[PDB]
Amino acid sequence: EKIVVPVQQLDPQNGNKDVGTVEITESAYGLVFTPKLHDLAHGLHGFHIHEKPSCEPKEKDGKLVAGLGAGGHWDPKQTQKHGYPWSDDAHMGDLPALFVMHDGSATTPVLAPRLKKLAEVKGHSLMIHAGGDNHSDHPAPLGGGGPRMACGVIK
Amino acid sequence: EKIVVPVQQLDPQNGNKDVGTVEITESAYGLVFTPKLHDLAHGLHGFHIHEKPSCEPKEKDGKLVAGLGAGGHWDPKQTQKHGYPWSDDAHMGDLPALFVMHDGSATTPVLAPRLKKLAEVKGHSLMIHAGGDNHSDHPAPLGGGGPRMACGVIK
Ligand SMILES: [Cu+2]
Ligand SMILES: [Cu+2]
Ligand SMILES: [Zn+2]
Ligand SMILES: [Zn+2]
Repeated sequence: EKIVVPVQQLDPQNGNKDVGTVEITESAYGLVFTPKLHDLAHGLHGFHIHEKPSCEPKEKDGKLVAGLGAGGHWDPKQTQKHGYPWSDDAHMGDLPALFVMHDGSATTPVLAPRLKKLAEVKGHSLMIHAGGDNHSDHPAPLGGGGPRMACGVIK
Repeated sequence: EKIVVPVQQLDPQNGNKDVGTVEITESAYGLVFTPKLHDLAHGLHGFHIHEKPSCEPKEKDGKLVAGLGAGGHWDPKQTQKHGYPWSDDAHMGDLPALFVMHDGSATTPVLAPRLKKLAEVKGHSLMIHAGGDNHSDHPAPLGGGGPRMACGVIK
């Protein structure tokens, strides 16, 4: 079985747009995230589980900012460090980056070896960023994902 | 402790070009392959350990085939099935696909959770294909990777 996460491209002004789903399954080596997404910007994108079960915007420094309602990276073990999916020093929410092909589709599965059971990711959000992910806070915070492009709540 | 694998772009007629290295390290969750490659074709490429410690071409039907001296996918258990990096029913050498950015660089690390110690992969080859990898023999054999584009021997 699979958790089916509906994902939307975020637009706080005009309303989110559906871009498909990400399926989460259990493998013998951890949780697999299998995207079935469309109409996204081509490239490799930061892909993380964020703390709050929300994809809503929040105002910050006078701005209505996409996805801020999700809070920060999911970090139950309180490492306070963005890092690699296979590093025990990194946020539990840190997943391998997600590849979107030329035609805007994403169908390449990725493994989160530190996550072991479907139950454990529910009540959090799944975030796809505009930027990539160097799995460090240096030199850009949170791997340089930057803006929150697409998001779905894990239920 | 690491293995540094020198990688060459394969051209049996005009000569193989040095395109960098891939560093293999041990993580708490299996082997991590960290590429440091340049001047490769952009996109997502099939990435596997092949059986033989060779990147040499081999004649077939009167023509040299790039990388054919590497033999098939490394499959010590003789599953005879191309599959996911996280599936125990798949070739032991099946790694996550390798992403090359538009500038020709590959620097995105990937985890092979079924591989646990550096000793396991010594005496084999590391292959990068022209095509991608859907982690099945359906609809295309060996994930659709097709031609052998770059290769290094793991020592
Ligand atoms: Cu994020
Ligand atoms: Cu191969
Ligand atoms: Zn993080
Ligand atoms: Zn294979």
